[PDB]
Amino acid sequence: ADCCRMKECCTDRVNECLQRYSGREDKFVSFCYQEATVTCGSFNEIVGCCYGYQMCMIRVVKPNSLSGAHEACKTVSCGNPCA
Amino acid sequence: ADCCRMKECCTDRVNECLQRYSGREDKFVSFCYQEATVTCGSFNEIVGCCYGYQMCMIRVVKPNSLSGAHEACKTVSCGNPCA
Ligand SMILES: [Zn+2]
Ligand SMILES: [Zn+2]
Repeated sequence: ADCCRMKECCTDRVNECLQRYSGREDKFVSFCYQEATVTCGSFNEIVGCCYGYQMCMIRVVKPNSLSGAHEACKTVSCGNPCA
Repeated sequence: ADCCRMKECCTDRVNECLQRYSGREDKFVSFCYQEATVTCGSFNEIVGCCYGYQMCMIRVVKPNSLSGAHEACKTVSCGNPCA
């Protein structure tokens, strides 16, 4: 229904999901992103609920460093939601 | 300093603190709120960084129910920051 609510939900669910993987969070970024786009919905299933956020998190997230990644990536641009 | 940025930092940090307490998160809500106001600061040490949120989380946080509590409580009214 709304791309902006979708973003908010996407970043928050990814972060909450990644806190179940402590020590291993870098391995589960994509797992958590997939779960988040199912939960929050998306306008393109492949793109997901915020693509830019997934890329930022893949680049920044390192083991036992999750919070820093949340603060670094949460305001990043999502990019084209459609393609 | 910005009360609104304070609130955002507060609810996020409380949420992140409580995730170290899986299964027992209800015992640590006030603990985590205090940790959060240390990180995020406050305008009244006794009130903390978002009073309304602390009340909501104390009420709604149950073991293994944290995500449900965050989603419902994060945008809640903080009340008077001064007293
Ligand atoms: Zn955070
Ligand atoms: Zn949440």
